[PDB]
Amino acid sequence: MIDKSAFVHPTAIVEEGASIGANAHIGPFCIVGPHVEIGEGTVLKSHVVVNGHTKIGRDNEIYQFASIGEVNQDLKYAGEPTRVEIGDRNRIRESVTIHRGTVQGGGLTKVGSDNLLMINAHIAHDCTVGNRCILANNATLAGHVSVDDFAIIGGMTAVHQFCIIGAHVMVGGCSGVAQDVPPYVIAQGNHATPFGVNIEGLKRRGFSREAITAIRNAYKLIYRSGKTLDEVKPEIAELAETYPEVKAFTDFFARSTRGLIR
Amino acid sequence: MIDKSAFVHPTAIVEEGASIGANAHIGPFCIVGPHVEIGEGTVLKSHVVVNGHTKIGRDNEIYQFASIGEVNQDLKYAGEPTRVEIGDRNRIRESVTIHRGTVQGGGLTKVGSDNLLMINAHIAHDCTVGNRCILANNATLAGHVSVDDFAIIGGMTAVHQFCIIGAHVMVGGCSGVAQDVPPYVIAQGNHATPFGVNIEGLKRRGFSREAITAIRNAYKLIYRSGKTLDEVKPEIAELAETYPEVKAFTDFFARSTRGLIR
Amino acid sequence: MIDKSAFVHPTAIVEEGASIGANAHIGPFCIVGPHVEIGEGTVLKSHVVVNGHTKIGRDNEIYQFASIGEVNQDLKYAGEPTRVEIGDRNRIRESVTIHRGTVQGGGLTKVGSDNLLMINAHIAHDCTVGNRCILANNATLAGHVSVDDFAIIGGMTAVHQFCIIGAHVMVGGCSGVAQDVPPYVIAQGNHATPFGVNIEGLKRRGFSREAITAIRNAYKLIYRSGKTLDEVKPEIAELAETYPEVKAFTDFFARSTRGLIR
Amino acid sequence: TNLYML
Amino acid sequence: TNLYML
Amino acid sequence: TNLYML
Repeated sequence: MIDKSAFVHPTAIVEEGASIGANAHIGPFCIVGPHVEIGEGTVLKSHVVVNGHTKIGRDNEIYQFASIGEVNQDLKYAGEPTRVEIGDRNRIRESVTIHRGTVQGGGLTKVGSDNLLMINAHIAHDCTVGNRCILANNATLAGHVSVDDFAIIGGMTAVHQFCIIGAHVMVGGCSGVAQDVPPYVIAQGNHATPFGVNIEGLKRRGFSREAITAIRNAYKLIYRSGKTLDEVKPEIAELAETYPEVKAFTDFFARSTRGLIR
Repeated sequence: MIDKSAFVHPTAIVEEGASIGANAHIGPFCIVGPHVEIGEGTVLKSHVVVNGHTKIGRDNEIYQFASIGEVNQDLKYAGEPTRVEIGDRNRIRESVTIHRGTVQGGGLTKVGSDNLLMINAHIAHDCTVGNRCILANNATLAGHVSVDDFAIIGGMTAVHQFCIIGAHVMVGGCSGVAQDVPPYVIAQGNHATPFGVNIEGLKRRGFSREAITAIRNAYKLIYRSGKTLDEVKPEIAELAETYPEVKAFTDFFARSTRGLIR
Repeated sequence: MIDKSAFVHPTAIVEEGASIGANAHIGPFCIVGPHVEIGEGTVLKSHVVVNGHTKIGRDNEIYQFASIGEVNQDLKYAGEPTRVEIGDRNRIRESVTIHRGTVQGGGLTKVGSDNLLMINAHIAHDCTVGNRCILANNATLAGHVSVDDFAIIGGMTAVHQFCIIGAHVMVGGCSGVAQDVPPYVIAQGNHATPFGVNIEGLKRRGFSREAITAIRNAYKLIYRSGKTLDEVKPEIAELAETYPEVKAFTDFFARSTRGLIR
Repeated sequence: TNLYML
Repeated sequence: TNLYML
Repeated sequence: TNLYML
């Protein structure tokens, strides 16, 4: 159903069954599929295609030539009714593509809230993007990629399938990420390697002096101690008993499947 | 002429002279030029521009914001009636661009069948793409490039003008190809260098144990023997008398103009 | 006002207040904002969005899925009435994005004349592009970037915020520019480093033998003398008293804020 | 989406 | 546009 | 299309 306070441009095509929330705006030449839900205050500027089983939250700004909920590029995908979920207050820029999940990959592509997805950013099938992330121009996530809260993917950077980009990570522009990136790490290059803790990011996001020091100590245990990851895992958990921000490493290790960038 | 069984959306603009085949589907806000031929069962999802002297085969799926047959980016091009040919069962994804040929380059851009051209892949003037190829997101072919059968171009990879990508090649993502890539080779980097035979690709495509071994032996003659290409050409032809798959090297050498990646 | 000799497609939306010049052509499904001025003979092929306080000159060719004058991607931008200026005879290809300025950055994004902006080239807020430039496919300029006359930015190349690309520069494809590039220089890599003078470019643009030699001598003073830039600045100015083409280095040094690529 | 990163 | 080049 | 690869 289309809320009486929603605006639907006369040139837009909203298929019967679509749900458009209060004060939403569907701009000229937009196409909205019958299984789409558009939340309150969300704006589709113009020339936007939204289809598939897709739920979009509130106060999103979706710019021209974006494709949200489209059939993914997985050669195994065969038209199964997979899904996309997008949260609130995202800025989804020109030509961004967000594709639906695969049955084999869990059936869902998810994007959280307050993200900025710059021109031609790509979110493949079965990806999970958290909150307050930034994908810079042409940043490309392959299938099944996780981008955790506050992580930044630089311009023209690709992330290999199944890789996890930890919370508060900064991946430099013109990079290729082939393994998992622990939280709070700066990564750069092709293949991307670690270049210390994202100190400026942590400072700006209210992390204490003591928390940043403990995170640097955890980074040193992983990358500078010369010990294996298995030897270092209880050392990091021990450190986390005093500085809870260090628990993000433990949580990340349990999810990691591709090894760590080194 | 528009076949009586073709669907043309009322918002689509199909110019008089265009030929639309049986059970084809021209989606909303598509533009089809007067010199375009769209084969039986081909679908233009929405917001697709097809123009120029362009022939598209059967059962193609062309996604929103794609531009097929458009004026090329060659500064020497001056509006001459050059062409595009696209075969059957291709999946041409969002924002892909396929440009018409140049008179100087032979007048034709050609794409075969069963290809997957991922988001924002670019096929410049006078390119020739074979069958069962994959161009990953943002893969960019400069003018006069050849991409032979089953070749894979990774994400964000550029191929320099006039270069040939041999059959069954795999070019890694985030690469720059500046010279010719012999068939069956893995290439990666900027400028791309060879990293052995694409064994997994050959296995998956039904090549015998004996054929893969002979191809590896031919690779060793080119890259590990320490001999010049001229010394090695009769050695490869000799090997091909027993293993016909090795003839692909001989055929490639005759077409090669940029030297080999090394 | 819309000139009586301008063509406005019946599906195009030109908002009251827009100014469309004599013999201009607004193609199907284009959107033209109320603060836009389109000069005489300029063509918007189809599916073009032009908005913001934007002035476009004469005989421009703007291709489908381009976005000109749109809200920039600066997180500090808040809807202030900033501007875009585009000169004459530019070829602005499919999916190019040109964003409006920021108050903090000077309020203006400017593009000169006779440029070629290839598919998906990006001109961020507060950029200044001169005349006769080329931005190849996916070339991306971050905020506040200057691209001086005749400069060429290769395919998939990114230019870091505030950087200056000097006149007659050639930046190789698949590069990352993190510092200022002096005029007449070839730059390549990530981060881009200098690889001599753009001799072929200078030859083709009518520079004399004596001018090219003096420019090479100035290049040697900066990069091969082993002296600091401060020691070399009066040496370059001295050289410019005889060969006026060398003055471009002096003018560039006064504008440079990011240091030089080395 | 497979970016074929090696 | 911030491309986060380091 | 010239990608200006050197």
